[PDB]
Amino acid sequence: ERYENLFAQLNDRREGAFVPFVTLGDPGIEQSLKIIDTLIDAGADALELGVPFSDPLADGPTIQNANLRAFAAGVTPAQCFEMLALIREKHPTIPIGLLMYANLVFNNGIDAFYARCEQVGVDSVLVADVPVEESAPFRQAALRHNIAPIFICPPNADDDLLRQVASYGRGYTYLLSRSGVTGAENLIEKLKEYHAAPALQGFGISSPEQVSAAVRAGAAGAISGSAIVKIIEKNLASPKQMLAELRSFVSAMKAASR
Amino acid sequence: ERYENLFAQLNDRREGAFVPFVTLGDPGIEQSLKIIDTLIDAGADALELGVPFSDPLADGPTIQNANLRAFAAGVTPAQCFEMLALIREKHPTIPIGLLMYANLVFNNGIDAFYARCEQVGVDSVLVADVPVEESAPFRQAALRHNIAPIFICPPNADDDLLRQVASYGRGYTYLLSRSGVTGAENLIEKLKEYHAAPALQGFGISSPEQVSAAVRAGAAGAISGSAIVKIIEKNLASPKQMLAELRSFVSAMKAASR
Amino acid sequence: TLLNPYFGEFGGMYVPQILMPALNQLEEAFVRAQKDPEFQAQFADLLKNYAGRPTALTKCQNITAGTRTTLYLKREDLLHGGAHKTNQVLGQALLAKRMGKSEIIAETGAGQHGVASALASALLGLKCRIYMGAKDVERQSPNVFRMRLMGAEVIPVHSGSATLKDACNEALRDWSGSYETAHYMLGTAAGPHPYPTIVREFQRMIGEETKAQILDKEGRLPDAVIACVGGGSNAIGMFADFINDTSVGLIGVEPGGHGIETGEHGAPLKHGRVGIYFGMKAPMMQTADGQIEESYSISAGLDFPSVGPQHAYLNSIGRADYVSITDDEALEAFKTLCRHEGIIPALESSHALAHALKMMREQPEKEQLLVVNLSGRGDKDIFTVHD
Amino acid sequence: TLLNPYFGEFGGMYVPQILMPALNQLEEAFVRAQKDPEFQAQFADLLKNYAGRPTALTKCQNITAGTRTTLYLKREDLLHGGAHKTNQVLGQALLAKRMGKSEIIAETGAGQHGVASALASALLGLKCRIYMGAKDVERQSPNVFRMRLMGAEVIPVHSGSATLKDACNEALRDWSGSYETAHYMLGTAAGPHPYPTIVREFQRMIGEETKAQILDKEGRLPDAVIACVGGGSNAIGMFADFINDTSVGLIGVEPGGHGIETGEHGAPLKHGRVGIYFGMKAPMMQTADGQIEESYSISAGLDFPSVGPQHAYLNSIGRADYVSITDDEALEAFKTLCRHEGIIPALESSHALAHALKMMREQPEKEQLLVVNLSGRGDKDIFTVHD
Ligand SMILES: O=P(O)(O)OCCCc1c[nH]c2ccc(F)cc12
Ligand SMILES: O=P(O)(O)OCCCc1c[nH]c2ccc(F)cc12
Ligand code: NA
Ligand code: NA
Repeated sequence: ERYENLFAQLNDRREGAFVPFVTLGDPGIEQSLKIIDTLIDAGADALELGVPFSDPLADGPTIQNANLRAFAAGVTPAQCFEMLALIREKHPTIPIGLLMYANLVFNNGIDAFYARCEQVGVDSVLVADVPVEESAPFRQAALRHNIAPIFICPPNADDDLLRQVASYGRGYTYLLSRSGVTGAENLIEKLKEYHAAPALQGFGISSPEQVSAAVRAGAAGAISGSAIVKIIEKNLASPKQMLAELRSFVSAMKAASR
Repeated sequence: ERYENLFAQLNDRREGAFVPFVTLGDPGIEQSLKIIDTLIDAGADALELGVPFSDPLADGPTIQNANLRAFAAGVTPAQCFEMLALIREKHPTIPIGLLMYANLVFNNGIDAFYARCEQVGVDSVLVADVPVEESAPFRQAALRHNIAPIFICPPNADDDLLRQVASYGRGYTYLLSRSGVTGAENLIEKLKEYHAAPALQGFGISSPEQVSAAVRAGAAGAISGSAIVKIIEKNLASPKQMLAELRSFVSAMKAASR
Repeated sequence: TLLNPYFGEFGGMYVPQILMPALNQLEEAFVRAQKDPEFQAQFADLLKNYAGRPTALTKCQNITAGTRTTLYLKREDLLHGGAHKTNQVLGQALLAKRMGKSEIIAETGAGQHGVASALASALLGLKCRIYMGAKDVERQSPNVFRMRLMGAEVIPVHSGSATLKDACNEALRDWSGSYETAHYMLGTAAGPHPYPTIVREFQRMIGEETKAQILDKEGRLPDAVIACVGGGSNAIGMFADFINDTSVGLIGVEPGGHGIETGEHGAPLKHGRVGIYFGMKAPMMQTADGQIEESYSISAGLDFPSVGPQHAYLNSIGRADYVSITDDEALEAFKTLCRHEGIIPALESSHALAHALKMMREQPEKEQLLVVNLSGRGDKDIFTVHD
Repeated sequence: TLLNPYFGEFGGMYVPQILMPALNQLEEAFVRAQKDPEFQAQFADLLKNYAGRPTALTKCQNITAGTRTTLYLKREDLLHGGAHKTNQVLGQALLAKRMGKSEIIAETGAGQHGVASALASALLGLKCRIYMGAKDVERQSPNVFRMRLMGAEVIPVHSGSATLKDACNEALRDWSGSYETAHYMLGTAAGPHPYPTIVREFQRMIGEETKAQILDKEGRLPDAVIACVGGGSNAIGMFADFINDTSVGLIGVEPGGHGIETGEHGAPLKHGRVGIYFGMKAPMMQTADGQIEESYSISAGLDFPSVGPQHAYLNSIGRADYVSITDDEALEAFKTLCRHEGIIPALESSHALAHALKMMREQPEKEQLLVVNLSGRGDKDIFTVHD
């Protein structure tokens, strides 16, 4: 519903959505909250949050480092849900999607994980290592708790995959810009035909021009993570320059979205 | 002939023979000559000389060290024959036997080695690693050059070996006191019955009492090497004490021979 | 999929969507290959004329004196390469070519699977890059040189804990973008389907030879076949042909490390919790939070933080039993085999031996015909066992 | 003696008289054993079920591409122990027991014969002491630990040059006083009769398997069989069964070290003078004075300062040819086999490989069926070849 409204206002006002991604707790709980508030303040249409996992097999170095940075801060899944509740409390309307790894949601029990998401006010959950063929238990728990089960549509997607992700997903469909893993250093048609949730393009998006291209291609917006996390990385010793730089990138990216 | 006479005088005067053994060139050419003159002066009835070989498989540590000491002095086979000629020049009657290793006599040609022995005035040659079954070429060359081919009679000698060594040997028969190798730290009947050259007992003889035992057992004398070489070893830094000690041991040993 | 990716509730294909087509193509290739006589012939030929199959089945002479235990050792330590790992990499390499793949990706903990991949790669003309925990690379220079010597690119991983699990991740990441021309040569009977099935099928000649060999030498099936279990390839390779022979006990031995109660072990099957990682649903070493942990053991090759799905399943239905052996027990079995049989066993296989010794010593009057899978030779462990 | 101790003018028994009864008893035991079916069965069984015979005959696939040379490798590197040395120590150990001997004496240069003696000793219940040049012990810690690990007493020799030859001497000295209960397990086809004959007979299964294997795979005998020659055991083991097949060339390769003209080599057969040492009449490395010298080579296992009598004899009558391979050539053949066939060869065997590569490269259009005897695996040489 939160995603629905976001896409209503967006398209209605002929605008593309810009969704930044960052790891919760990176580089520290307090700094993380500030970072997110700055993202939103700077023009973020939605948030894609990752919870520190020990073996992020779908992430490139940039993100891997973020997780390590997070772990270094003592951040845990329980602490992530706390930040999530606090974030939702300050921003009632912004859509919040979770980038998870299967074991973190399977740990305490699949249903229980989605119940906690619902309780905290999370809108969607994309489980990186759970393909459509192994998603049954995950989407059912999501639906049961009003959580949007996010699915990935890769470049090598055949028609069969296309129909499944269009029929199982909600909120938005994650359009993989390419193969490989997350790294800033790197279908829309059929999806629409099949009534798939608005597509958001991800992986390698770092150029404000890429956003216009995405929305131009027919995507409803774009997700950018490594690009954002790098800014955090470089200005790691100057919290102030971190937010300033963060603010400028997003505005440029968001700007290029309309 | 030299051995013959020695045994004539000896037995005639009811006396046992004492034969010291040392390595030529140990610890140095000049010291060696002095050592030998002292041995003779001290009462040695005959001499058993060894020429430095690289792989003395029949010798224990004491002698092995002597050879190493010799090699350290730059002593060679050619230099040994020089000392031999010089020694014979000072002592015309004393019998001189050579303790050799097969390769040293085979090197320049077997016959040639015995010709050189004859030329230098050597009386006998015992080749440590040449058993009676492989001695043909060695005794023939010896006979041809008037050199006494010395053979070893071990404890495990059967009647067959006994008849061969009695029939092939000359000068004296080397009676092995035991098995193993040369080390101070350690049949006469049948031999006589077969007309074997006077037997000399060797290996482990270091006690003046052992000499009386040997001659008492029916042996014509005893050879002692490690015992003598040790004296050289210990007094290596005091040439004077070396000769003094050397002199005393031999006199005691010789004394115990009558 | 053509084959069932689950063993009871264990198994599956929990990998990013992008990699599913690759897995499906791999399963297709495997299924056809299995029915391809030219493929079987080629595989067999390599196993026999190049690897050294069939390996011997040695009856221990001194080790069991004074007891009623008859111990036999399946000699995989006599396989070209020094371990059982060679069997399957040969088959996977042929499969790669069957699929037209030109490069090979592999992960290795102790280095044995790395070396095996490099050698099969060099022989079959495939470019080969190996991922190794930066930590392991430094503790396994020998196997490293061996790998390079054979022309393989050994890439150390510093991400995470820089150990096996972190190497497994880099392999999948790499494969994620290269499944195109590269093939992922997984080292054990774990990971996403069809690897657990492919690896077992390419290691099953172990149990088949053993069965034929013991029937020949003893006229009856053993009472039990024992094997160490790091990830499960050697164990399942030995078990496979005996599963339907219910009279035959199957015993898997996980590393007990400093001891279970100590927490420092590598026995997830019996002391871990089911989780989802490395593309599969299976028991593993993880925190209460769901974070993945490392397995500990004196032997580097038994450090896979999880276990193969078919083992977790064989256990649940009670067909196979799993036990653990501590560092010291394995060390003692290592010394005992050297001194009494003149065979230096890998520290990994020592765990299997140690248990067989326990079964024998504990009930010396018990008449039993045991077969231990000597997965490898311990030349590699000479120094460690030296200190 | 029952058998002729000479090969033409080479051979004999040049040992102190005290040791002749021991040699004569050894020859007697051997002769009867050879006619004893229970002995053959026992030996065969150990070779097959414990050592791993028969070893494979691997056709090289990539190494010879572009030439008309077909190269096969006799895989003795796949023998339990890592080298061909295992074959004969098993037989000598059985012989010892046949004679009622309870202890075993052995000499070792690189350590391979030491390890092989220790393992056969441990297996057959014999006390075992190994003599090793104090110099070698220090350069071969791995093989040393292995030996001790297996319960053998490794005695380093500091006498002389403290190398192989000095170890061989201590063994004879020791045996001189202990032939009583101890047996001297000589490591190569040299020394006093009947060792050159016994060792060849206990290593002859190599050529017999090769002949049967190539006839099977190629339908014809090879054009030549090549083998490195340190002392001659592996070479004669391979040659034996082919001697009467005059169409088959026998090529022995001695280490050329830094090069013949350099003086720093280990090729006495072709560049040494006949002498008498180690109980035999044969060519050797000696000064003009008749002092015995050491053989030099990048590979420690080819440093025996002499050669086996039957090789010096086969050469003189023109039945076999002997060549030399330099350090660098052997090193290049080592790297080439690793990278193209995924087999790490012993630096010793590399000399044989190097020559086969030379025959091929020099006349690439020449059609030839060559068989190289891969006497051992090079795990032991990994570090040295590393530097
Ligand atoms: O800008 P980039 O390329 O870092 O994209 C990040 C996209 C969000 C993102 C972060 N981690 C992931 C793991 C799996 C996945 F499917 C998506 C993501
Ligand atoms: O005192 P002892 O034990 O060192 O004996 C020395 C006897 C003379 C001797 C010296 N080296 C030898 C090598 C072989 C051999 F038959 C005798 C000797
Ligand atoms: Na494990
Ligand atoms: Na030699």
